[PDB]
Amino acid sequence: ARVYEFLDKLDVVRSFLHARLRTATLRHDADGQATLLNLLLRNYLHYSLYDQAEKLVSKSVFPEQANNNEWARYLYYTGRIKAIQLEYSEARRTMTNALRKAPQHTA
Amino acid sequence: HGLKGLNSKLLDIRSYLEKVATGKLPINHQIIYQLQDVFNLLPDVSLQEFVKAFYLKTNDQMVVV
Amino acid sequence: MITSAAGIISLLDEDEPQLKEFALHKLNAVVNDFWAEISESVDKIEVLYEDEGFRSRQFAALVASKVFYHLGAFEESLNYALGAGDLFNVNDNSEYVETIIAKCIDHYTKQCVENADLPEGEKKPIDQRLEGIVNKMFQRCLDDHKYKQAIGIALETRRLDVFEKTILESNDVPGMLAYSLKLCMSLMQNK
Amino acid sequence: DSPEDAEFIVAKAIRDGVIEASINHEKGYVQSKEMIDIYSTREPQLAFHQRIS
Amino acid sequence: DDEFEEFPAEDWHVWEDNWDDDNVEDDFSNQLRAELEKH
Amino acid sequence: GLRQYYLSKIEELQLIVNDKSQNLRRLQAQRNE
Amino acid sequence: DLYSRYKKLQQELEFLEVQEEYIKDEQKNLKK
Amino acid sequence: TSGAVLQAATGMYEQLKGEWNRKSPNLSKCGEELGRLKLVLLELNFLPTTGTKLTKQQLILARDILEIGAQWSILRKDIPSFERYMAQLKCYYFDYKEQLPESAYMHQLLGLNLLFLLSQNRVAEFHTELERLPAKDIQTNVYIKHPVSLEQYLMEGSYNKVFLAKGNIPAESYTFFIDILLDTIRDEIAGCIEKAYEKILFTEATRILFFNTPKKMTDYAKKRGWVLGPNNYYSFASQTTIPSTELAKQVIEYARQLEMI
Repeated sequence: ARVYEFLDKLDVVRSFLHARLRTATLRHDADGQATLLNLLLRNYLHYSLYDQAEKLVSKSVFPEQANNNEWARYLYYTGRIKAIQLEYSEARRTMTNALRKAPQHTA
Repeated sequence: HGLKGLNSKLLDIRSYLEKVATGKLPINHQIIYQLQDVFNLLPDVSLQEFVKAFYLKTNDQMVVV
Repeated sequence: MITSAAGIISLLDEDEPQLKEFALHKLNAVVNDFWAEISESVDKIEVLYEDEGFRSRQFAALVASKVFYHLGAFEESLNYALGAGDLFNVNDNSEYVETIIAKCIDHYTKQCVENADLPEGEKKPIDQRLEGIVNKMFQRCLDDHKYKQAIGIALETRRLDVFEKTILESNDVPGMLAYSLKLCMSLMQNK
Repeated sequence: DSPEDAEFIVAKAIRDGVIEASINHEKGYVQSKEMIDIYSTREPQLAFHQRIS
Repeated sequence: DDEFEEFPAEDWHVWEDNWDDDNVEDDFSNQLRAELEKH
Repeated sequence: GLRQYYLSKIEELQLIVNDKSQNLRRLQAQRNE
Repeated sequence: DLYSRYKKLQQELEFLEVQEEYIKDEQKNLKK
Repeated sequence: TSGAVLQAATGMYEQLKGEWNRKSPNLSKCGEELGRLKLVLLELNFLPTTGTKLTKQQLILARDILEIGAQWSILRKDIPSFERYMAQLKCYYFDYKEQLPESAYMHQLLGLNLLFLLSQNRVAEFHTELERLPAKDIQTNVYIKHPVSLEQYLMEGSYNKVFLAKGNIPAESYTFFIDILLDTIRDEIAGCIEKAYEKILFTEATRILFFNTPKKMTDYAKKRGWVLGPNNYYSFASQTTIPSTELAKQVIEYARQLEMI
């Protein structure tokens, strides 16, 4: 996904990344599911498809057994989505949690 | 358990009042005096001053909690 | 690339069955990425499916089943996959169809065990198309020599006839019978 | 901008509950409430409840 | 652990931290001098 | 297809037994203490 | 072999139901 | 077949395009022609599903006809048809970046969609779509500035400037979606008046509610209900109970969370 980000075309990965998220959701692999959801949300944010990301977050369940960094990224993306959708309390809580869960020596 | 006991006592009094009203038991004036004294002793918890005192002490306890 | 299914979903209700068919074909095309929008707008494709006048019932059922699959319900998804009749392909060896048949056989096994436990009068009249799909998959297992797996599903589903058929048409009757007896003694709990 | 806009903004705030005041249009001013003592209400209980939980 | 390279980065008081010292305003000496002068 | 069916449910059950085993080891440690 | 993983199914049930509540009531009675 | 259907669609387009651009009182003839021409446009691939690489008159036919259909829905005051047309137009405008030269009407019609969303009071969707517009388009283009500014005024309570938007109307087609918004804003202003204004008179309440006739004032007062101003003043000044049950539930929750140790 980073390679395609530098390519400047993430919509091309959209299909494959999303189908592989479906595969990783059918096969219970929390790390893969979480990372794929985070990358999809990043792509949606980059193309400003906040409504698409809103449905994806609403109808997708993030794995609770994900590492602190995937949790931080997912919480940041969800918080931005909520802020745009005018859910400010949810934005605050998710974003504060993202800041707290992000690594404190880098990033 | 205390709520259950209070309910039991109230049910006993209610049954006695049923019996007296229907006619099985004669009017007992001492008992009626006691009952109306109790019902008058029942407090009011919407006086706008008892409410303020209750909230003040509730907060004074929740701070310690 | 396509950034929203809103236009196609709007086409799904136009009063013109031709427009509805075109939009529903495009929905089948793009569901793998936009199941969330069709997820939000399932109700209209639902009523489209229940409307028997519209002559694309099986295809609409397939599309709605794909959507519910992507949601993860796996119950309405299975219902609409079966409602698709014969349109859905079992030999297209895709993850969608593989998981749909997995959920189908799980549901069939659960209903069959409940039915066997119940009395001999009335069970929960079983869907003959469910039975047909499970029998198709039985036939696939018989063709591809996986007699162990066939016997396993037969015991799971309480399909005594299918178990007998597979052991009879097996390539080693003594070995299959030994497998059957050993597993039956080791695991079968229901008297 | 013009004081009529401030009128409508203040009235909308009072409606929304941002402010508890009342507008006297005849004399054209805004009179606020007495700021009921919060500690004598349930708000401290709610804050302490969040913190305790 | 992760460097979080997804996002770019821009090149880069033990007392109670309050948001009141931030006010943009001339020194109280200047304010008082102006008030007295116009008084 | 049915091989994939089995392996899928088998892996589900492997995950279930693994997490239940961590849980049971914690409970056993508590009980032993 | 795969219906042997069904044996693993019944093994999972054995761990789950039999032993969890066992330890729960065991530690309750141990507190007593 | 493809060429024949494309040419027929082009002819029907040019016909409707001339009819709409030149003749002012275009009516249900356009509705029926649009129905037929959408039936035609089911071919020509309509909305490409990606990978088509058409580089084809799809642009002209689909974009122009769907735009004219959106304006037709506006002229007919037909909210569902406008919604369908504008969803299709969103798909065409935003999806197919590159391979398309953009349409000058795009910003105007997007602003009209924002007005529609504001009128129907779907603020979340309003802001979500507004985020799609590029930065400078949101900041400078009048067609995108008027909707956002109108929402800003509505949120602030600047109902005077909201009303003056009725005169602003950068595009005359905005009137339809703005009238309903004005009526809803009359209701909102009346709610503000209800909560505030311990007492209010009539001659000035007329300007406050932006009405121009005492008969309208009396009808609106009858709506909901007022005291009619016995002294010419609408005196709608009609402004304990410990939550013991809820508090006991909370305290029992504290006890249970403490004792499950």
